[PDB]
Amino acid sequence: HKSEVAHRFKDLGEENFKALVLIAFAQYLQQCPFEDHVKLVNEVTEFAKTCVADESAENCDKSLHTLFGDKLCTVATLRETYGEMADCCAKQEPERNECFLQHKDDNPNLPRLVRPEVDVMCTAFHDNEETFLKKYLYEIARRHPYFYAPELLFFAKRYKAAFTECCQAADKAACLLPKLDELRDEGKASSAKQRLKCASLQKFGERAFKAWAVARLSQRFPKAEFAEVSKLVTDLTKVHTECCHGDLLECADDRADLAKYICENQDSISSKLKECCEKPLLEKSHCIAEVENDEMPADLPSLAADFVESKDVCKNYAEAKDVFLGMFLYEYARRHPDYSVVLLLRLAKTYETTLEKCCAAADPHECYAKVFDEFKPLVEEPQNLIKQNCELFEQLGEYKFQNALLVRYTKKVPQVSTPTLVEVSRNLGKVGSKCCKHPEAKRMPCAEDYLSVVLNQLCVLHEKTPVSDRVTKCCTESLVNRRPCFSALEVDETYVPKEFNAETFTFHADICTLSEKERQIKKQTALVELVKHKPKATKEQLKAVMDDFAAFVEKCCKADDKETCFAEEGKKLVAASQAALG
Ligand SMILES: CCCCCCCCCCCCCC(=O)O
Repeated sequence: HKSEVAHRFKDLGEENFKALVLIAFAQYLQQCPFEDHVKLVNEVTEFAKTCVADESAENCDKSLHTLFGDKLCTVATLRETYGEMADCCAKQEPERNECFLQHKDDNPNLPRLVRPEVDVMCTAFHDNEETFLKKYLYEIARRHPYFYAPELLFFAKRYKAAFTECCQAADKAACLLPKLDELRDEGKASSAKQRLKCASLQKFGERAFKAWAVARLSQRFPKAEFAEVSKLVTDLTKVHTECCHGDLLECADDRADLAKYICENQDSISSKLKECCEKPLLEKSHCIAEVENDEMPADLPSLAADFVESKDVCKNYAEAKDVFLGMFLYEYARRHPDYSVVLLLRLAKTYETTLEKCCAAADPHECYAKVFDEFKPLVEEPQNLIKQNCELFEQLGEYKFQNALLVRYTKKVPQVSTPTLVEVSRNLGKVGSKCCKHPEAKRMPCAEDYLSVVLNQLCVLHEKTPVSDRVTKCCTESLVNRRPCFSALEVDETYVPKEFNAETFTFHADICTLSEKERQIKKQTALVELVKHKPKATKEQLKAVMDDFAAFVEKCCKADDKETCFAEEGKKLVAASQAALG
């Protein structure tokens, strides 16, 4: 148009426009007070309304990157507060904006946000709901500057819907609390994934990312033709690159665009994209991204026909090595919405490797007619791991299950910090509960979704505090082997047991008055320490000690002289145990 601002205003809306400006300035000027941003937002919104009235109004012709940078350079305490960043204001536009993205601190040292009391929250939500949510929106935003604004705005409304529904119920706490935990864990998962995708695109590069996107895209759109999938996979990769770079506008438009292309060419991609294409500008992308698979043609020929038999495979392969392989992926992927993307990539690689060691022999045709037989083992390893673990998750509850992992992993890498083995083994227990609830078909894709963030979160720690050469060998290894590596770790025999520290096994009557979360963490923490002390204890020996302890807790948090029962009955447990574990 004549005006970028007036244009954004009209199709975004006054409400969303204001929330986004706020979030935007918060991701850039992370040290200025809330009251300071609320003034800029008003300043900018009063301006946008000026252009909607007259596109010709002075400055309305400026580009959003220019108007934005211009306002940023209006902060007088910029040089003092941010210093080096104020230097950016001396460069003109192409450079300036590039300079800001640069001096943007990813994880700034601000205090951990504490969750106030449900009643104080609900009350703040009553007197002034907008400033209540705008303040926390501001707090979240400044702490996660690379978080996609529109997505942040999406969470905001789910938060308002919980305070609207829960602050009205008699049992507020029983209402509000489980949602805030859900929302919190969902936004944290959503954030790690984004930081995780940008990390891959960096380490391994385009090829690997494209391969990945092909299998995922063709899994969702099993009907779309390889031409469309190729198209999208290419446009997609262009998007992640720009969004990763952290430029909000260049990333928002790129997503809007591809969403439009996908909606216009809808009938050529998926049948389950209806609703998403009927939603507004600021939701189309997020909708489609979280969309469901389409029913596969099921009029599908087969794969051993075009990739194992048909001589002229090496012919079609040498002509264009990747498109052929991409054709394998697209073909194999769309026929298996139940395989994890990495499993699919694990197969395409196997195929690639075989094609390279057979198209260079006398009779190729009879060299690669055993490949599909080689897919068998690669497929069953993760399949068998699922049942096995989902079966055990039923035999015991979530809590009893996490204890099994605790004992299992502490034995693999005992060198790892106890508070780390506990958290890690806790999240895993959750991945098992969130996924084992699903039927066979949707299991593998689920586990991969979760395991991927957990396994990375766990690696980033070894990134700062290396402990084992092993855990470090899988963390560095390619993402397609970054999981089968951990499944392969064996009990450490080199490890030399720790020495008794009664304090680690001294439980004062505190536990009796602690929430489930605390009773467990306390018990689990000793469990790890127990295995670290006696790493050769059978699953039997160990079950015993855990038994004589389950009872103990009762006998002393259900009896009239708490504290004496912990000192007297305690010495009997340690004594007995010390000798049971011999
Ligand atoms: C040296 C041996 C001292 C004995 C230490 C006992 C530690 C066992 C903690 C296991 C907690 C199991 C959880 C539960 O029973 O609910």
